[PDB]
Amino acid sequence: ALSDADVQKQIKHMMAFIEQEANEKAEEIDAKAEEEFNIEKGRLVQTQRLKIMEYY
Amino acid sequence: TVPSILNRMQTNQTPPTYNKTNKFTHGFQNIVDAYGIGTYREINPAPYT
Repeated sequence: ALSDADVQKQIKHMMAFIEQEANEKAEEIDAKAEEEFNIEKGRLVQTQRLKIMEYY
Repeated sequence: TVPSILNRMQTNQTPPTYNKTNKFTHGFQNIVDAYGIGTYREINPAPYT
């Protein structure tokens, strides 16, 4: 059907589409942020670890 | 999977004129078009010409 309610139904489908795109983008960048925290914190901790091994 | 949509709308632009011309009447339709195409749904002089 092509009523205004059907236009809203298709607009809700497109809202789900934009929600999919935006959620994918946000969680992708946020999970990459978590991995970057992991590796950068690991690199700083690795500097500290190398200091600790030199000392010990 | 999710489909497309075709939408109607309230329109302010003027409709064009179309005639579903056929092989035999094309020349006459052109003859009457030579002096200005008829407005939307006014009587066509082509079938009488």
